[PDB]
Amino acid sequence: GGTVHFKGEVVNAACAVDAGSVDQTVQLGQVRTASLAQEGATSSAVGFNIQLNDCDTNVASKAAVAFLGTAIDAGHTNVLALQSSGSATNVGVQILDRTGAALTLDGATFSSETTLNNGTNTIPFQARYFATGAATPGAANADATFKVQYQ
Repeated sequence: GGTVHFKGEVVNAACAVDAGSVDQTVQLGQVRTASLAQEGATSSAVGFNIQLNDCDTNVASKAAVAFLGTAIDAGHTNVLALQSSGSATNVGVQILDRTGAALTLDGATFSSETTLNNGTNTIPFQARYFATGAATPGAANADATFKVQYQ
C-alpha cells in the first residue's frame, strides 16, 4: 500500500492552515505493474485537500500552493521520487491541481490560484502514480512539503 506524506508550515498569514491538512498522508493503493508498463502510464488519481481556516479576504483574495520534493529524474521534474528501502522502480508520484495538470516540485511553481471566501476554504488536489518506464513491484512511498502563497 503506497502513500505520499505531505507536511506544510504553520505560519501567521491571511489564513491559518488547518492542523489536519498541514501533516497528512494520501493512500495511493497497490502498484499494478501491468497498468504501469511504459513511460507515461498513470494510475487512478486519489484526492486530497488543503484546508485553510479563518481567512480574511481584506488581507488576501487568492491562495495557491507550491510543493517541494525530490524529482525522480531530470526528465520528469513533475514526478516525485520514491523513498529508498526494495522499493519500486521506474515509477514516481505526481500531484495534480484542479486544472488536472501535474505540478513541478521545486517549491517555486504554484498551483492554480483559488479565490477565497472569508473563513474556511478548501484547495483540492490529487495524487497518482506516473511510470517513467516499465514499473517494477516494491514499496512506493513518497514525501513532499508545501507552502501556501497569498495574493
